[PDB]
Amino acid sequence: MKVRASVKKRSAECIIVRRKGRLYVINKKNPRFKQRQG
Amino acid sequence: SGLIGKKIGMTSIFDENGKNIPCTVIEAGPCVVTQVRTNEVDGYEALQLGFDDKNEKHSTKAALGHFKKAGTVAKKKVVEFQDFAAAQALGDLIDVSIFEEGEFVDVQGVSKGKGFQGVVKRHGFGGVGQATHGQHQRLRAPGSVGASSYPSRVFKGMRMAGRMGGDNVKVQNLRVLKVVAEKNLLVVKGCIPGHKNSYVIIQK
Amino acid sequence: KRLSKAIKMVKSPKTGAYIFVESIMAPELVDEFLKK
Amino acid sequence: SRIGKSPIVIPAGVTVEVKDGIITVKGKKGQLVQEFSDVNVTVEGDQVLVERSSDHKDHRAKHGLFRSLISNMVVGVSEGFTKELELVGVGYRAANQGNKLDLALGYSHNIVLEIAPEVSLETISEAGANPIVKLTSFDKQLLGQVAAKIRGFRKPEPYKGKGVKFVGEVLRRKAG
Amino acid sequence: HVDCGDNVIVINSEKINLTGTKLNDKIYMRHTGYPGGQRTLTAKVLQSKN
Amino acid sequence: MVQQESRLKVADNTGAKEVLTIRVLGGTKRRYASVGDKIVVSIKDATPNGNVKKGAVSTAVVVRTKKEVRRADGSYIRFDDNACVLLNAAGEMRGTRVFGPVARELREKQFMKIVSLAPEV
RNA sequence: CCCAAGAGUUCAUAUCGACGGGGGGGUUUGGCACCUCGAUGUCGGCUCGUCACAUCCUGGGGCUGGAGAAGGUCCCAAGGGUUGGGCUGUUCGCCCAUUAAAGUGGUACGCGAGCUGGGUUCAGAACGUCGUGAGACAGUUCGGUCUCUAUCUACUGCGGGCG
RNA sequence: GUCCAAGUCCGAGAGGGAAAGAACCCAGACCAUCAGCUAAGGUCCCCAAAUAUAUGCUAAGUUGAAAGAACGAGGUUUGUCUGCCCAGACAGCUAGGAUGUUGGCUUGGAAGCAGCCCAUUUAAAGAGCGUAACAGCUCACUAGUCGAGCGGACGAGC
Repeated sequence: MKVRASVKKRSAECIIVRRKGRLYVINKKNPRFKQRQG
Repeated sequence: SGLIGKKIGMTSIFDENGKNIPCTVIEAGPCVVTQVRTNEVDGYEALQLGFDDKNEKHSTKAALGHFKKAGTVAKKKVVEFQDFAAAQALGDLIDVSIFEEGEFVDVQGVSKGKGFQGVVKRHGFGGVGQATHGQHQRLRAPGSVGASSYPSRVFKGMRMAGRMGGDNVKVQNLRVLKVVAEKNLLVVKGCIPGHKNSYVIIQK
Repeated sequence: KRLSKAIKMVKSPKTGAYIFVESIMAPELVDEFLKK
Repeated sequence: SRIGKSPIVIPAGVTVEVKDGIITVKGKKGQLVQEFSDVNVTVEGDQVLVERSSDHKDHRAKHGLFRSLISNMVVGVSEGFTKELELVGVGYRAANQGNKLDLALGYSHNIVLEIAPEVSLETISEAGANPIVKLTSFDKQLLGQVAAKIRGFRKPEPYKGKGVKFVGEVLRRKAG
Repeated sequence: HVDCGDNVIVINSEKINLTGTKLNDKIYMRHTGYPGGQRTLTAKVLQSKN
Repeated sequence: MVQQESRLKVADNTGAKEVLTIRVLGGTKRRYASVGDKIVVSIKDATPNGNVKKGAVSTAVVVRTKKEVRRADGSYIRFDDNACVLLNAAGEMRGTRVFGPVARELREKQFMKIVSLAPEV
């Protein structure tokens, strides 16, 4: 999981979600596309 | 689950399987229950044990009246234990039998006082420099006690020279070897704080 | 020999759900840790 | 809103009562309780009408949340949910002694679990295939929690595939 | 300059409440005086004892 | 009790007489090395025929110490000179002879090769 | 940190990333000259510590161009620990042997009414070079006095009075 | 910081406010008084005066002193334009997804997917993954289900 200041969908199956007031990019099929910090 | 004893001396025995073992003799005489503090009048469950009886001359009228509600009379060492194993009432006696062979105890005692000791013997500081390479008068000096204008004060807790003395220390699980009950012996393995003929609190 | 981890659930009074309490014990001492 | 404006018609045989904040559902598999706070739920006798008062970004979600919770409790205590785990790998063993599961994985010990009396527990390890454990309960939340804390004992590796997985539920695999 | 007024007896202090998430996000600082001795409590922990 | 900058006598037929201690292996800030402890040494005599050269760096074990060392039974051993035996790159002794007696504490540390060819133990 | 031409067998973001841009910190060299020239003692080392985390080890995880073991990168975390020598006045640096590791910094580049004076800026002498000369050198070498009885506060200990 | 020009203030200036600040805001102190009205700034308590009224926003303790970026986001309120819609809007579920043809050039191999360049049946069919090339999965599209909103662009406030 990488920490970036500007998260964006690195694919078409990624999902942007908000956990505890923090943006995450989750992709269960390709777990190397995980980001946070919004 | 608790007793009072007197440190007799120190010797060395041999285990049943070779090796030598240093040991300390604790004449843990029969203690007597003086007052049982319950959870209704005081606020916690405990009971006092008295160890060594006094005379009718040195004792106070208050102490005489306090121990008259009990069996044996005014004691030299009275200390309050907590969380015993068997529910017992006033006047009962506990000689040595509360300990077994192979158990662990937490002897507590008052160390012997060293008096006013410097930092080298109290905290373990080492010198200021060498002994001859220009050393003038600071062979046993503390050195510096703080920094410059920030914070412009000596921090609380700075290790300096003071009365080393003897406080209460626990020995943390000494192993019991001999629990002879006829003559109160309680031979344990290890050291014990304090000089000879000093009172110690043996917590089981 | 070999130890045995016994995981038993209980109704915690701090919330009301089903928590999990595991502990490494002897293979023949798991019966006394599951009845309590 | 859209999922909350739907009826919760009951498969007759199960009753639902409401209290001062607590809703209870009694069927053929034990009572189930739930606590609602910002929704008005009324049982007419056949359908259960749950509605909201304001649209303030929180009640609009609590409406559907409590509707789905009540529907789940019903389609539970009435019928009940069930799930299946499957142990994949060499030397993996699973045994059942009632409400007590015994798992033998590649660890240096075994794992015995005293599953709560509110969840059934069956096992199938017939000859050589992968041992299949099956749980069944009326509480879907507790069922899923038990299944999760059983699966967490050994996560499915991506290279081979060994691990406590569900039946079906294809895994992400790599080359290695 | 005179101690006028009354004596107040609050009789339900255990039943007081805070508005937002202050019971979980209110901190009390209790520096002791020793280097590195700044202790921080919480509104939830402080009401657990007295 | 042998530490850095300590001169020892090599007791074997490997081809050295006197050696100098460089390090006491077995942890950070380790002070001394009694019998049975491993040390790093540098040869300083290198007998003419020899099998080792003067200036090489090797590893050895302390065999005899002048400091009285205590056992579990309560007894003590105290030799008259600080001696050591060189070791191979692995945990093995180089050579086939050992001069003078050795300590029994060298047996609890699996130095059977060194203890099985000494005059006295 | 932002964009991503590429490099990565193909695949920008496992890993690195040019051409450009936006900020945080005040530990380096600077800019200003604002308090001190009826004196704020300057480098290095010793003793004593204390603080921040921008974490070297131990602790918990995500991804992998992760078969396992060893790795690479990122995230959370300051409780404890973080070696001894050769050379040099050295900070720094190189080397030798270990260790789980041999962290980065601040506190008047911490600390000289705590220590040393090895270096630097005192008076002597000599070398290279400049100057006709007296003399000088961010050139080198040998030698060369470090003052004070603790009042207030700040610390480490021990007592008397009163409540 | 420094050097000029047009003003004000300190210098040589008391008093009130910003918690404490020579210059910032108000305001130019002849004395005395246990009198009143106001400026800046404020009216829950420390500390004089509104726990005053009317309307809306914020959920971050943002904020209640001053002061922040390139670049992200399905936080929320609000104005205009704007397409799809009971002849059935978006999502979900089920099924179909062809033929000339494996289009032509090149390539040992290019068959919709190394690179370049229409027709027929229909409710509809287009000359991403992967395979040495095929194959196969998926997508564009259409058919049935429930039946009411589904979205974009330009702004403005927090």
